Amino acid sequence: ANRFTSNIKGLTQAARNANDGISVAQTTEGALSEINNNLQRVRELTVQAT
Amino acid sequence: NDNQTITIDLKQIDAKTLGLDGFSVKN
Repeated sequence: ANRFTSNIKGLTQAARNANDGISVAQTTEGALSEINNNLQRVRELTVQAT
Repeated sequence: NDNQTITIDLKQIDAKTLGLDGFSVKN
């Protein structure tokens, strides 16, 4: 039972760490969206400039 | 994309480039 308690507490804490990893990717992905939109407008401008 | 162009041509049209440079009908 004592070994089980370590796994129960360990896995529960591990799941909390996994939730943090999802947040990191979402925040990084969110910033990339505006970078994409800025690149899209720049491409349109070059078509009008050439 | 790039290099996607249609070329418009413009020719100099004036008296010099039409043969009418000095066109006179009197002495």
